[PDB]
Amino acid sequence: RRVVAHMPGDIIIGALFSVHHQPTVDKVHERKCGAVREQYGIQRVEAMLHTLERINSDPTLLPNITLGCEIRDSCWHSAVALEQSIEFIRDSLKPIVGVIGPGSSSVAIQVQNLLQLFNIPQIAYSATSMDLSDKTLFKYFMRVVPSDAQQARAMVDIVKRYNWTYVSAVHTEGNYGESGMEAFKDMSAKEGICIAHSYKIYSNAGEQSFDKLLKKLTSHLPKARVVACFCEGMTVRGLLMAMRRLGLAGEFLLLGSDGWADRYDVTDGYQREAVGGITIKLQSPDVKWFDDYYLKLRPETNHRNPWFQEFWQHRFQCRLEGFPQENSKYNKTCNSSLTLKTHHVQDSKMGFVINAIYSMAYGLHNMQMSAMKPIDGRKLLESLMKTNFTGVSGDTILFDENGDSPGRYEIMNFKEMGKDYFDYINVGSWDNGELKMDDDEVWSKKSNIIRSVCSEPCEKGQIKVIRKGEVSCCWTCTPCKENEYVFDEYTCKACQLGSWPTDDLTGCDLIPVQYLRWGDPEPIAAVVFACLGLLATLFVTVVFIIYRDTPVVKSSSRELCYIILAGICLGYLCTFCLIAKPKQIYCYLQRIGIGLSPAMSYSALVTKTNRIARILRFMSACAQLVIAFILICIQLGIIVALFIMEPPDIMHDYPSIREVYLICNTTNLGVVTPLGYNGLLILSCTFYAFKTRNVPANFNEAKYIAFTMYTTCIIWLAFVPIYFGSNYKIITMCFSVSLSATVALGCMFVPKVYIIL
Amino acid sequence: RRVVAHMPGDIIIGALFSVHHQPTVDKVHERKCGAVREQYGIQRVEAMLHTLERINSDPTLLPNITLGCEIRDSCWHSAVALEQSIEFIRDSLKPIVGVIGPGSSSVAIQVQNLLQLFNIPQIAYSATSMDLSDKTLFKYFMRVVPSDAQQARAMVDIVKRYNWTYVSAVHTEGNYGESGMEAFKDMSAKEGICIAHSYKIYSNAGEQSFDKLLKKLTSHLPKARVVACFCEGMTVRGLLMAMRRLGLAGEFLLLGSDGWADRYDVTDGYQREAVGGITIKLQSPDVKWFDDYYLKLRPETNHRNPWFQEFWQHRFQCRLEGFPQENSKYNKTCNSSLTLKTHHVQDSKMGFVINAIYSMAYGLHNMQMSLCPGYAGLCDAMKPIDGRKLLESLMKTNFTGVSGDTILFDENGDSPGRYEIMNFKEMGKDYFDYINVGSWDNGELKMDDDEVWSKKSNIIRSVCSEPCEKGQIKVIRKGEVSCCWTCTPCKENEYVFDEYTCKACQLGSWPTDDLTGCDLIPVQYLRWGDPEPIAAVVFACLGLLATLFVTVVFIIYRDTPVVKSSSRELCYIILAGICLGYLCTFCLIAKPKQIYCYLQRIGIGLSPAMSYSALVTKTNRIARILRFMSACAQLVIAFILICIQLGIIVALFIMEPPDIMHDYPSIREVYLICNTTNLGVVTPLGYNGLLILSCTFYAFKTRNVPANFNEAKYIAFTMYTTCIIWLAFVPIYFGSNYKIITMCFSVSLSATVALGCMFVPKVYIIL
Amino acid sequence: QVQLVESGGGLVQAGGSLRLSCAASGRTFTSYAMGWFRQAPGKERESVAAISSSGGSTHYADSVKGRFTISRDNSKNTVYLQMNSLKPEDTAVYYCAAAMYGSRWPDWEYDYWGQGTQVTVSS
Amino acid sequence: QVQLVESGGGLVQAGGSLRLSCAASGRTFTSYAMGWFRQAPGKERESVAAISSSGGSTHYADSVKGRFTISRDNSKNTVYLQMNSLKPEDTAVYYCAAAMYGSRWPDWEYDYWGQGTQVTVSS
Ligand SMILES: N[C@@H](Cn1oc(=O)[nH]c1=O)C(=O)O
Ligand SMILES: N[C@@H](Cn1oc(=O)[nH]c1=O)C(=O)O
Repeated sequence: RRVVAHMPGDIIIGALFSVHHQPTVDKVHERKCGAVREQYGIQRVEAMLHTLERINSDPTLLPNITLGCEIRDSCWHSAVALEQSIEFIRDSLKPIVGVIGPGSSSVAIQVQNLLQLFNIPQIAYSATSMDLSDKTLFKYFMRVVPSDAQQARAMVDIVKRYNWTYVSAVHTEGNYGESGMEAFKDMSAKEGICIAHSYKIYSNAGEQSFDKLLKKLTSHLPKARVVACFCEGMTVRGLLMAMRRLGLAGEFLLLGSDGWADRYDVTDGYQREAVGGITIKLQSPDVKWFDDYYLKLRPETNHRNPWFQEFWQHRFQCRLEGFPQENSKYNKTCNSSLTLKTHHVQDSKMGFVINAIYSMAYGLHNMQMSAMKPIDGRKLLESLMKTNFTGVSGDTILFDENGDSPGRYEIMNFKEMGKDYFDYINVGSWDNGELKMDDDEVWSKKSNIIRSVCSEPCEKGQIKVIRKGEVSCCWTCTPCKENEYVFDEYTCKACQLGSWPTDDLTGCDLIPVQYLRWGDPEPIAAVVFACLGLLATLFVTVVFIIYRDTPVVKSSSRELCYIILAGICLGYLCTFCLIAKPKQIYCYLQRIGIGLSPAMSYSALVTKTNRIARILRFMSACAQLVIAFILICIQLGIIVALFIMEPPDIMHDYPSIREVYLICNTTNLGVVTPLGYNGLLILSCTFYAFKTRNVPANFNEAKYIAFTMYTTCIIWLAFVPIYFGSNYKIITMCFSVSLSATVALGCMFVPKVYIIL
Repeated sequence: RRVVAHMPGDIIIGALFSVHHQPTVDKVHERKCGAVREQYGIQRVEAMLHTLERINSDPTLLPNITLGCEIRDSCWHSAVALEQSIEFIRDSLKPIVGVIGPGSSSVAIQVQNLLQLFNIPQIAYSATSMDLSDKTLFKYFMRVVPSDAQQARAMVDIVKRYNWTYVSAVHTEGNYGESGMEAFKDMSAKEGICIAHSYKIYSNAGEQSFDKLLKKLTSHLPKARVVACFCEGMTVRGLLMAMRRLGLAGEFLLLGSDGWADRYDVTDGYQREAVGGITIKLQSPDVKWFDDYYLKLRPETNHRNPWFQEFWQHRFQCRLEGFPQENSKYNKTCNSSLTLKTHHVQDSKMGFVINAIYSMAYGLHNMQMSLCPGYAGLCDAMKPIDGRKLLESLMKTNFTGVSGDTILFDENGDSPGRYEIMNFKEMGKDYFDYINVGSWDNGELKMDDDEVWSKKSNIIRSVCSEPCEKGQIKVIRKGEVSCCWTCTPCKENEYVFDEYTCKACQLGSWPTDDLTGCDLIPVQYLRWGDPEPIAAVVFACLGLLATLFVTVVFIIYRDTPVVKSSSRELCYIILAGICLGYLCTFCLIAKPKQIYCYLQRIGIGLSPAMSYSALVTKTNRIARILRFMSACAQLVIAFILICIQLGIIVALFIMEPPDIMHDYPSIREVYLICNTTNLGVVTPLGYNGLLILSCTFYAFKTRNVPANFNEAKYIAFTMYTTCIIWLAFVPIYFGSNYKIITMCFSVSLSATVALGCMFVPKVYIIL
Repeated sequence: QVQLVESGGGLVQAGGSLRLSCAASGRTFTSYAMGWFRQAPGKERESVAAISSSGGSTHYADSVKGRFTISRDNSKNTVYLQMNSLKPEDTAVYYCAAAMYGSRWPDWEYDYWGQGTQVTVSS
Repeated sequence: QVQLVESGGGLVQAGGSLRLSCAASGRTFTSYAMGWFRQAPGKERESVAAISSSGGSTHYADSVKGRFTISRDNSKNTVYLQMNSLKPEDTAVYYCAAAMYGSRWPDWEYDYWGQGTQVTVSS
């Protein structure tokens, strides 16, 4: 049998406040509580007493009706609260009309389970569990505070800010911690937050349990520097004590919920182990008349609080000499000048308690304005879900379909202001999905905590991210090759031929085809050689034209000389036009000239040699030259066969991925046949010259003819392997044909130049 | 309001059985229970009544003391059991000594707090949650069944046995389902099993919720077709209803807990939707003396069970006309020959109930023997009965159960047990039954795989990806999970360290057939069989034979009646140079050995240069005459000229010592080449080119001069041919990539041309 | 336990009508079927009528069939017996009884009995 | 409601000793301080001794300092007063009172009182 704080009236309202600390882990079976609490127990009890005394003096709220109270101790424990709530319903087996409290989610669940069987409404002021919002299971429960889904959302928003992506997680065994951490994990999963590890611990566990918890937390220490705590106050205090014991300080950053926020109880004697933490607090202003009433209380004049003298002695650490509740464990007596205004800190949830009391009173008042000696619980419930009044802070209190009220959040930062002076600073707020938090007061300089990450970024280059499998946020980086582009963040793709990845490594741009022949020195030298040969051919043609009378040239056919000069000019033109452009007409002309010039020259030489071969039979000596023309036409037919073989073309050839060129079509076996034909013609003329090599001549043309034939044969025999030699094969034939034409020119009409001079 | 069954005695024991179904989702606030239950609700009431009646007539057990009871209804719901327990405690505000039940973990937890507030021990028989063994919270709780950690271990063993490494999960909402599923998740994650997704649902939910759950379950097909159900009987039944409603029977396999073990009521009318499922149950035989008492009960002679007349009508679907509990709704009247022997199926959990009832009696017996030693009855030292002493005596209990085994509690109040594995299948034409196909005990699992499958159509072991682990392929994890992957081929010159990497190797090595690293590249040097070296060897041997023949001819004709114009020693030197050139050509590719390459370089430097310089001196000797120092000694000076070239060769050894090393022009093939500096070869080439220019100029100076043997006539042709062949061979060296046989052919052709155009007239004249 | 109290009886003339009411204490009245008995002076008790635990089915004796009626009100928690065309041979003391564990009527194993009410019918 | 019953009074001679016992029915006896009063026939009521709720703090009136001794037993819920060296002026009626929410002794207000017992001391 514990004591109870009762005040008489017409309607009795119950209340459950935790005046005492919960029983120690080794005394939970006896159900004996610990020391006295000031901000929770005594402050809340006096708040309820004075709130009812103030309500039943207002002539507008419930006139001609006196309100009564029955305040009991819940001790922050479920068994104690349940056994005290059984006392509320003993008469049902002046009845209690409603219950205000408690302030913990699991205790509230047990109390609600007991109470809803007797139709008793219950309005809580500090229980913010999500699962308490199910009206199918918890039908008579209401609260003037929002659920902690928005608080988990605020925590997720804060960790999204500052770019923390390898946080660790801790919560407290119960119903607040489990639901809050489940919501936090679910909200964080659809992002890149990648919780390192998750733990849980009881609030009244021993020192060894907290030591083991800290030893496990320090495993991820180098990277997971931030711990998201959804714990109560005593869990945080135990964490700080364990940090002090293990010589650890300043190696962690702790995020806290409303269990910790703005409470000096937890960060006392261990301020240095908790500097830098960030906490989320429910927004609520101070109450003035509560301070006015509270700071004047004295132990010898307060005759309605059974727990007041004990609290006075506990707070002032003295013993009241003659008082009935005098204890002798303190060695100094209580002075007469001890006042309650010294080091006064008001509880940060007085407004919610007073609002719950006013909600109950307004519900009763609205129910009365409608035969009422047995108060009906169900009726009262349907009169409490429609409450809409003005709170003590000027705001409007009203309930929704789920029986809870809206609210905002402040964000506090524990730091060191002066020297050996610590305090909580307001550094922002969270409201209705919007976070307004300033960064000048948290990490004033560029001393932002090294972010909780486990892998440095890899981008702006041919580098990949490969996930080992354990966590999607921990990865190793591997390079890509020189001809690959970043397709996805995790893969490189190699493009097709002729395409090279850009500097941005986003795609291949199909690099342009390279060709520069005019600027190259070897084609310039070839052009100079061709122009010199053309000038010489023009000069000799002009000389022959001027001397068309031919006093001694008449031995050689003038038409034969003209044909030879035309062939030399055609060869020079072919050499000039071999470089040209990759256009189809240019390659067609190149092929035509290559197949035309040497064959015509060799046919003319063969006819010239054969004209002197018959004489040591002849059909037509003068007309045989015409037959020579037909022979040339034969080679043209061979050229026609090439057009039957394959049409002219110009396509891109790729020696390598780095460089791709453009070259006109040229059949490897096609060019051989004209070469074989002119080689056979050269063999025939060499044989004919060797047959009559030693015969005399009027101008000694026999000696020059054999030398010319031998030189041309040697030149062709040397040039043939060159064609199948170097890879480019673009200027070897030009030089070969130019040299052959020059040799023919010279070793053909040098004696004519000697004679004419 | 609610009815209570009772028999009187000196000691009163409570009991919470679910005689009615839990209130539906629309009646939870009013707390209006559903229809009666037979196995879970009414067999247990009669079992307790008969067990107490049997104990009361046993002189050995609790002599001279009578046992009463107070049986109430919990309806498988927390609120109803809470208010009945409120009645129990209000009876002590004959007191209740202990409570037997309930049968669910959440309801047991709710009742236990109220019971422990008033010091009342509680013994359960089917609450197998593994968080009820925390004696710090649930101090007054004992049970005769093991916790469901062993059940999670058994389920993990079953999924391990058949290589099901991609499964879905579902559990009913509550303490039992959530605790069991989290234990199973931890065990499977440790052992390598894989979960596509996790779902939960209430057992009293509507049809729409189960339809949505089934749609979400079937959205993961066909990769995950095995479902781990840690649910209750009604959740599995609702899943069967949803499958029949949608028309998706045969696309799943379902694993069962003790919630669905052998209960035929879940598989009624929906047996086709449930064939092939595997369930795990506690091991307990059938009590024989319960059936004899139960099968003879009639509604008109049962005067202690309040729910028996209604049950009779519910089971037989007829109206008991004239009876007080008539319930005139059924259109057919109840026959007088209806019997309970028809379609009898005893509850598969009766032994646990009876053992839980016997535990309290044995604890009371021990407590009385301790408190009142010689007195037979309730002495003044045991009035009233204390709860702490009864809890102390109940934790030391040890006796023999109905099945013959030994029942005793451990430090947490639990008891040991075994597990059976049942398979639901079709044994004929529209006849389905549960078949035992294995057991689990003490961590050992023994199953019968021939009965479960009996074919090659074992369901495809649910996996997310086929195994792409062959050596030439690496594995990429997309990012969703380490469970599904995409396999991509490793490159041609790259091997693998692990299954997810593809690393190349340096040049000169190739990966093995199994891609377990790069060993080496074999090099090729067997050019002997190639046709080109064979033709070169044939040409060299023909040239050597010709040189030997002409040398022998000159030696035999050493008198030189007309050859005396040319020096015999000079001709011998020319022949020696030709022979040295032929020897070089024959040994051009003798071997990569350093000595071989040294000999090749020395010969190439010496032979053609020496022979050509000798020819130059011969041509210049007849050039002085249209002064002379020493005609006879000049040839000796010519020898010094040859030595000059030797010094040039020495300079090469000063430049860089040649060696043989491996050269790789491509990754595919690596060759072995002797060292040959590009700039080194130029200098001897430049020297012999200058000599060629000098001799060509000298020959052109006296090209048209007469000669006794037309020697000057053939000198110009030789010089022109040598110049032409050298000018043709110069670009060839800087041409093809191999550059190993072109110079041999060039020097051999030059030597042959010089040989011919040098002494063809001598051969012609000598015949 | 449950206490049964009868009311409504008294002096009446032949050919009149009457209504008797039996009221039960407790709160589990809906689980008990009810029956009415009458005993004339110099004779023994006789069954008259009965009703099951939830209405639905009512049984009447032969001597009162047709001119008697019985009903119950679970909400009002009381049972009514209506009489019509009374006869001089109906003067008796009437009792109201509750049964839970019976057999086919009139074998019902009653366990709660009432005080009774005297009804005199004169010509 | 805590109730108090007194015992031990009677007639005794001077120079002897006596013991008075006050027993409280109802729990929460450990939260109420206790006090003993005496009243002579004709005179007013005075205070004698008092003890705190948890014991270990006893106050005695100056007229009986050194003679009496007050103690309590919370296990059996009984407060004892031992009288030594009794004198004829101590003959009076004695009362037992329970106090809570008081001030420095004897400025307590007592929620309950007792019947009292008569103690006579004769020469
Ligand atoms: N939201 C918390 C409230 N709360 O937790 C503490 O430890 N102090 C406090 O006010 C809960 O649900 O219990
Ligand atoms: N072990 C189960 C017991 N149980 O649940 C059912 O649905 N049937 C049944 O026997 C539990 O923990 O409640």
